[PDB]
Amino acid sequence: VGQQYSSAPLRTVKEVQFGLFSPEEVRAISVAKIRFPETMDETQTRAKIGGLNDPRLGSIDRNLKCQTCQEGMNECPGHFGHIDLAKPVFHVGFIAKIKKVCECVCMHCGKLLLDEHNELMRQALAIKDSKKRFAAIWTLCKTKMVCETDVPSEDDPTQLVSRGGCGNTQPTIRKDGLKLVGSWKDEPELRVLSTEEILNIFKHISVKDFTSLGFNEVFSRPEWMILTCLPVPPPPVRPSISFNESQRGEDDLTFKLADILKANISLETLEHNGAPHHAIEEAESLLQFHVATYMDNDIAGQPQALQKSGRPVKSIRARLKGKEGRIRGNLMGKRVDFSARTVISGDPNLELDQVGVPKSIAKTLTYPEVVTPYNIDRLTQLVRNGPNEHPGAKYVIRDSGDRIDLRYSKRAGDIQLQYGWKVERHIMDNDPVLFNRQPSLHKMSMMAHRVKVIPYSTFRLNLSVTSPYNADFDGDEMNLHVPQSEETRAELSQLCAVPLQIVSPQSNKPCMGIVQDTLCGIRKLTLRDTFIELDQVLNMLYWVPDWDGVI
Amino acid sequence: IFVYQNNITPSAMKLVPSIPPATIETFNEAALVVNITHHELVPKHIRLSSDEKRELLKRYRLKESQLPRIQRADPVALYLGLKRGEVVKIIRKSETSGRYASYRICM
Amino acid sequence: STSTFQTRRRRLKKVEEEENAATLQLGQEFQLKQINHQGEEEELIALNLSEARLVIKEALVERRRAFKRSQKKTREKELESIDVLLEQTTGGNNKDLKNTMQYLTNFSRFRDQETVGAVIQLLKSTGLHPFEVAQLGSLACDTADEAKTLIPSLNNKISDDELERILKELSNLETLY
Amino acid sequence: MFFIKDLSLNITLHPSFFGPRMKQYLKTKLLEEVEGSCTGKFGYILCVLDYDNIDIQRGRILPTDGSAEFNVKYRAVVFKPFKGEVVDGTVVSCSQHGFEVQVGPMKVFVTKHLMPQDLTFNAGSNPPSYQSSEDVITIKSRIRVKIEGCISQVSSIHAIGSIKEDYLGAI
Amino acid sequence: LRFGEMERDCMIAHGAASFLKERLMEASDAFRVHICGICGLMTVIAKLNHNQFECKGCDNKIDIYQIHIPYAAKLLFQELMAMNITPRLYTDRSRDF
Amino acid sequence: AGRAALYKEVYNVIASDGSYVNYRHMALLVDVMTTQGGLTSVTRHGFNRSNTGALMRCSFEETVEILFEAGASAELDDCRGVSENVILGQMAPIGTGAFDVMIDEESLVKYM
Amino acid sequence: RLVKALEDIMVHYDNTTRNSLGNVIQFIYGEDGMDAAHIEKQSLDTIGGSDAAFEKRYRVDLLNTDHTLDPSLLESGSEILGDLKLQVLLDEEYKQLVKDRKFLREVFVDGEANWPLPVNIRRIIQNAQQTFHIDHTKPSDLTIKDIVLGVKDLQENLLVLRGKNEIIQNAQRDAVTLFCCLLRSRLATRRVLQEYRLTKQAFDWVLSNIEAQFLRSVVHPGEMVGVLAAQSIGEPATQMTLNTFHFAGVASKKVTSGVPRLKEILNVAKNMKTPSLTVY
Amino acid sequence: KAIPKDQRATTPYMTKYERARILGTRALQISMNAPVFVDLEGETDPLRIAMKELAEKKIPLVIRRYLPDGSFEDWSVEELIVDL
DNA sequence: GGTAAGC
RNA sequence: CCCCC
DNA sequence: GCTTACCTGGTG
Ligand SMILES: [Mg+2]
Ligand SMILES: [Zn+2]
Ligand SMILES: [Zn+2]
Ligand SMILES: [Zn+2]
Repeated sequence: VGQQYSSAPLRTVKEVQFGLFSPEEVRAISVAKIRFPETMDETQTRAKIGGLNDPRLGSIDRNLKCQTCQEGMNECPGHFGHIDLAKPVFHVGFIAKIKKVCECVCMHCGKLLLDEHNELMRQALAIKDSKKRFAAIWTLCKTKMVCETDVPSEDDPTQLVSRGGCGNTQPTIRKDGLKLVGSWKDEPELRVLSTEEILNIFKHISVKDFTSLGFNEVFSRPEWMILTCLPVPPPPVRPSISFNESQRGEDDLTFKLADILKANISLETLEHNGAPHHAIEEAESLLQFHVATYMDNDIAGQPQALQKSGRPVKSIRARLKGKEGRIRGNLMGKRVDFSARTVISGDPNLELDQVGVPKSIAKTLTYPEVVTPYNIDRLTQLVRNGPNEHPGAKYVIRDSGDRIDLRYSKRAGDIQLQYGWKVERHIMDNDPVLFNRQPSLHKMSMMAHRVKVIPYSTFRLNLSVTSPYNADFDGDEMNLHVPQSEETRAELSQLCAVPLQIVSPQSNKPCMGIVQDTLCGIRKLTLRDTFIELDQVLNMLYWVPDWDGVI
Repeated sequence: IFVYQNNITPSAMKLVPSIPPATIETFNEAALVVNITHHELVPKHIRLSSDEKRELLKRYRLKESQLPRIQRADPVALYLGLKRGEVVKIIRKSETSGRYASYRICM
Repeated sequence: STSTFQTRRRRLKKVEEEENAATLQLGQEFQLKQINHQGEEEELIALNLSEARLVIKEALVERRRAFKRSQKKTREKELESIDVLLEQTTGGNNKDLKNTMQYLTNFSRFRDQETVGAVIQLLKSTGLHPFEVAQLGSLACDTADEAKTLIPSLNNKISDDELERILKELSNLETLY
Repeated sequence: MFFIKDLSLNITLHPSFFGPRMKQYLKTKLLEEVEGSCTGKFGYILCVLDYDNIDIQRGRILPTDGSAEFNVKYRAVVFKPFKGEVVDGTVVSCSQHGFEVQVGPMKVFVTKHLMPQDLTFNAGSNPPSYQSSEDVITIKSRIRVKIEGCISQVSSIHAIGSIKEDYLGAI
Repeated sequence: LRFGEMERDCMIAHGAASFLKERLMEASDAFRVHICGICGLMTVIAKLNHNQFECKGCDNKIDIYQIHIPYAAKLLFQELMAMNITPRLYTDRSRDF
Repeated sequence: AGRAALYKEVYNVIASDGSYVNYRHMALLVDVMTTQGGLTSVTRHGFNRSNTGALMRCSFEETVEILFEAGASAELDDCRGVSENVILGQMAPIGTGAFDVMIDEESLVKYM
Repeated sequence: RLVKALEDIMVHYDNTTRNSLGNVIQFIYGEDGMDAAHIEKQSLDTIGGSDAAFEKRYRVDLLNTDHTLDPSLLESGSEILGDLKLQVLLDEEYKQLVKDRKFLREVFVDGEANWPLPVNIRRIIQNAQQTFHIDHTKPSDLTIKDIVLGVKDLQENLLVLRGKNEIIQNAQRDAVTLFCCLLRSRLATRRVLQEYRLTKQAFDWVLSNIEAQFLRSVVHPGEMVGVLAAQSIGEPATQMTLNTFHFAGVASKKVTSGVPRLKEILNVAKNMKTPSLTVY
Repeated sequence: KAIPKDQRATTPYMTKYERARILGTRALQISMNAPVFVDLEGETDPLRIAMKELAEKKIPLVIRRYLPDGSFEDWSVEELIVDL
C-alpha cells in the first residue's frame, strides 16, 4: 500500500523519538549540496539544475530520473539536501528557550549559575519532570548575575569552597526582534550577543548541566537550537505546479529557499571579500530574517516577509496550524474515496436498518470481492455484465498486481477469472454501509445499514431512524461510506448496525420510536370505536410479513 | 504539632525540618476552628500502611504514577498529616453502586 | 532477515563498530556470554571440524527420520554417502552445505563420536576460549610454538609444556582415515 | 570457529495454509528462507538443527490483511570467518595474481605478494602453478592460510589470506 | 467526501478500530515508506528492482523496515524535518512500560 | 469535596435546561478534571499541558509550539493514544483493537 | 474540547477506567461497572414510607399467630408456625432489610427512591407470572429456606469483578451494594409469597434470569467510554442558551446560567460572574 | 508477561468487540480461501460461514487480552462464552 | 474582538 | 461565497 | 499589577 513489492520487513511504529538535527546529521542525510538560487533551466535548457529544486532530491517530468534510486513519482519520498549557512542563525521556534538557557548559564565559562551548594537549587534538581525542572532552575538562575568562584561550604557558612571559578558578571538579556541584547554593569555596558557567541557557550555547557535543563545528550543538545546547516526539503514538500511544458509555478517554500540562498551567497561574498563590518551585520541579520520567516512568518516583530504580489508567504509553521492544517485537516480528518452524498427522502416501505441507494451511486461505489470457489460463478457473471448494467463490476485485479478496466479492456468480454483475483463489483442489496448526517455529534450520527438499490436520485431511509440522525426531508443531505474488507464490514454489521443503537447510553433510554403518520394513525386505529371488516382485515394481516397465516 | 495564634516568624519557620526523623506540623488556630472533615462533601479518607499500599499497587498492576493524586497542602492531607508517597483510601457514597472506594497518592 | 537472542541496546549513537580478530575479538553476535532460547545465559558454542561434521550429519539424519515419519498421511565412501543424505534432506539449491560437507568430511581429524567426545573432554579441562578450543581440535599442531603462532590468543594462557601434553594426546586420538 | 547459534526468523503465512499440516509448512519455509543463507552478521546459516523441536509459538493475525505472523525460534550451525583465523583449505583457482582456496562454504584468496618471495607463478604448467625450491602449489593442493581480512558480499563472504608468516603454507 | 474529526469521533465511540484505519488509510492516502532502524528517519534510499536498501550516514544497508503511514504524515514528518525537528519512528519499544 | 461540588455544578447546568445525561458521563468528566490532585480545565492550558504523548496534544490547539518543545526536550511518544494511531494510520487500541488475535495450531489440528 | 480531553479514556480488561498513559480515572466504570444502555430507573422500595408500613410489608414472625405467613400463602404454612430454627433465618432477612433502609437513607438524603439500576426486576416477576400462569388463589410450593437462601446465593453470582484477593473481592462487594439493596427489597419472603404469589419453578426462573441479565449489563472491556461521555455532555450543551434572562426584571437576584456557566466550569474560571455562599 | 491459565481473572464471556473481530477475521480468512472447519451446509457468505464456525465452536483462534501493564491473558474462542 | 498566564 | 440543524 | 499570545461549530 504505496505500490510494488518491497523485500524489507513490514512493521508498525511503536515509538516516536522527538529530537533536533545536529548540523553533522543534516550533512550525513543529504543527497545534494544545493548552491544556486536558480531552480531550473540548464542555462536555458528546460531540465533541473545542480543547485536548488534538485538534481537528485526527487523528480519532476513523471520521468523515473530520481538519482541512482531511480524510482519515479509515486514511490519516491523525496530526498533531503542541505545548504551550509555562511553564519549561524537562531531557529525562530527556540529564540525564547535560547534566552532562558543564556539566563541559566554563565555567558562566559558555560557553567550553570547555581548548583548543589544552593539548597533551593537542590530542590529544583530533584524535580523529576524535565519541563517543570527547567522552569524551576530558570526561576532561580535568572536573578543570579555573577559566576561565583567560591560559595559558603555545606558545613561552615564563614568558610568557602571553590565551585568552578570565572567570577564574571552576567548581562540582563532582552529580546530585540530576532536579536538578543545584553546589559552588564557608571551607566551599563549595552551590547547585542552574537549567534556565534551564544552557540559557543552552548557548545561549552556540561552534559550534566544541559541534562539538568530539559536537554538530551543523544537527541537534543541545546547548541542544536542554533542553525548552521539548513535541510532543503525535497520537491514533494514544495511541488512545482506545471502549466504544461515551459511554464511551471514553484511553491512559496521554493521561492523562500531561494531568498535564504541569495542572502547566504551575499553574506559569504562579503565575509570572504573586503568585509566593511557594518555591511556584514546587515547581510547576517537578513539571512536570520529569511531563515526565521521560512519556518514562521507570523512573528510579533511585524515585517511579514511578503511575496512580490503583496501576499505574505506560507511559513512551514502555517501549513501545520489547525483546521485546514496538516494535523487537523489532513490527519485527524481526510477527504475519502468510496463515498457518496445526496438528498435524503423518507420511505415507509424500507426496514428500519435498510438504506435506499440510487442505482447511479450503486454503479459508482464498488466493493472489492476476492475470487473464491463460492463466488467464482457469480463474479464471472457480474464481470460479463460490465460497468453499465446494475448487478455489474468495474475492474478485475489480477494476481499480477495491475487492474483490468472493464469499460475499456479489449479482453473485457473474455476474462476467465482465477481464485484469489479481486473483482471490484457494484454495491449490492444487503451490503453493510455506514450512513451519516453531519454534524456528527453522537455515536448515533453514524450507523450501519443494509443496501437496497432503488431508482431515483435520493437516499431513502426508514422514518423511525430519522430521530437519531436528527434529519428531516426538507432537502437535508446525507453521507454514505463503503467498507472494503470482509473485516470492516463485520465491524459495521456487528457493532454499528441501526438495530444495535436502539437504546442510547447517553440518556439510558431508547433513541428510536414510532413517529408522525404512524404515531397519529396508531392512536386512531386503537380506539374502542375502531372496527375493521373481513376484506380489509385480510389485507391488513397480509401486510405483516411475519404473520402466522392464522385469521 | 504547633498551634499558633497569628503567625510564626520566618526566622522560626526555618527550624521546622531541622530534626529528622521527627516531623513538625504548623496549624493556625483559626484554620482549626471548624473540622473540615465533618463536612457534607468530605468523605472518609483512610491512611494506608506501606504493606496495604504495596498490595493496592500489586492488585491493580500499577505504577505509583498511575494513581489519582492528593496535594500535600490538601486540607484533608494536612488533617491526617499525610507525608509524600502515602496512599489514602477514599470511601464515598455512590448513586450508581452503593459505596465506591477511590485511592489518592499524596504527592 | 534472521534475528538473534542478544537484545538491542544503543539508541541512535550512530555505529561505533569495532574490528573482529584473534585477540578473541569476535563480534557482538559472537561474545562468550550468549543467551539461549530458554532465556538462560549459555556459553558460546564453537565447533572443531569433526564436532561440526557430526553435528550436521546427526541433524540431517533426524530430519530424514521426521520426513519419512510424516510420509504416511570411510572418507571417499562417506563422501558419496553424505551427498545421498543431502539430496534427501537439503533443498538441493544449498551448494554452501554441499561444499561444506565435502570439506568437513575431507578435513575432520576424528571420525567416530567416541574419539570426538574424548577430544572435547581433554580440551575442556584447559579453560581456554571456545574459539581456541575449536582451533586446537581443527588445526593439527606438533609443537606449542606451532599452536601458539597459529592460535595467537593462546599466548600467555597455557604453559608450553601443558599445551605439548595436549597436542600429544590429540595426535594419539587422530583417526587413521 | 564454526559456531552454533540460537536464532529466530519472522515468517508471515497466508490464510490458505491455515490447515492441519501448518507447522509442517512453517518448518519448510524456515528451511527455505534461512538454510543456505549468508549474512555479514551471522555468517553462513549452514544447517538448522533439531527439526523435531523447532518452536512455532502462537502467531498474531495481522489487522487488514488476513495473514498470520510467527516468530520461529530455532538453532543452527553457522560459519563466520575472522581476521587472524588460521584456516586449512584446498586450492581451487590459480593465476599470475595469486590462488583462491576453498574453506568450507567460502573462498580465501592469497595474493602473489602475500606469499613468500621464492614462490613464483608458472604459466606453463597444466594446471598453472606456484613453485619454490621445495614446494608446488596447484589446484587440489591443501594449504594452511591466515585470514588477513573479510568482505561481506550479499550472499557470501570472501577474504584475503597470507601464507607468508611461519607455520602457514602447503601441508 | 470529508470523513472529518467529528466523524472520527463516532468511529472511536463505536469501537470500530479496523473500520477507522481503513477509512484513513486504504480509503484515503495510505503510503509506503522505508524507515532506517538506527535513526528513525525516512532516509532509506530503497532501489526496489535491485533489492538495494542503504541509509547513508548511518551506513545502514541492513537494519531497514517498511512502514505503512498516511502520505499526509510522510509530508508532516518531512515538514517537521525541514524545521530541524527529528520525528524518529521506531518499530520496537525501548521504554517497555 | 472539590470533585463533589464540581459534579453538583456540572449537573446543575445541564439539568436546569431540562436536559438529562446519565451520571457516569458527567462523573467521568469531573473525574478527569480531578485525578491530578487539583482542578484541570478542559482547555489548552488544562488537560493539553499534561504528561500525555506529544502528537496527541498537538492535535488540539498548540500544534507547532508543542512539536518544537517535543523536539528540544527529546520527548518519547509511546503511541498508546488514539490520535497517535490515527496520525500513523494504524489500528488503535480501541474497542476491536483492545486485544490481539492468534492462530492456535494445537486446536487447528484438533478440528481436522 | 470535551472530545479532545476525554478521547483516550477506555475501559480495560480489569474493569478499570484508564487513559493513554494508563492512569486510573475510575477504578470501576461509572462507579458500578455497568453499560448505560442496560440501566433503567427503578424504585428502591425500603427507603420511603412509615417504619410501621415497612414492618407490615416485610416482617415475617412465625413465632406470632398474627404475624406468621398465612397457611394459604405456602404449603409449609401450618407446620412453620412456632419454628424457632426458621425464625432465626427470617430474623436475619428482616435485620438486613432494616440495615439496607438505614443505609439507603444515608446515600439518598432526600429519600428519593427512583434510581437508574441494571435488571428491571418489575418485568422479570411480571413475566414469570404470565409464563407459569401464577394462581393468586393457590398455596406456593416454595420453602422459607428456598427463598431466604435462594436470594443469598444469587447475590454471590452477581459478578462485576473477578479476583481471588480481598481488594478485588471487596471492590466486587461494593459495586453490587446498591443493586443488592433493590434485589433484597424485592425478593423478601413476605413479598415473594403474599404479593407475587410465585411457585418454586417460577421463583427459580426469576433468580436465573436476574443472574443472566445482570451479567449482560456489565460494561465491555474496550468501551470507548471517554468519547461517549464527551459526546453525552456535548450534545445537550449544543442545545443550551447563551442568554436565558429568567431572573430579569428582578436585579438583586442574579445567576449565571446556560452556556456562560458551562464555560465558567470547563475553563475552571477564576473570576466567575455569580459567586455565592448558601449558609445553612 | 502472560498470566497462566489457572490464574486468569478476565471475563469468561466474549466481549462484543472480541466477537466482531473474530467474525471479521475469520470471514476475511475464509474469503482468502482459508480451510473451513465446519460443514458448509450450502453456505457461501464468508461471514455466514464464520458464524457457523463460531456457533459450532470450531474457530482455531485465541484472544490475547492485554492488561494495562503489558501482561496478558490468552483466551480460546472455544472456552469463551458467547451469550450477547 | 474575549480571557489568561506571561514579565 | 450560499447553506445547514 | 499591565502586555502578550492563544483561540473562535459543521458541510458544500
Ligand atoms: Mg432540514
Ligand atoms: Zn528517490
Ligand atoms: Zn563563569
Ligand atoms: Zn539512518
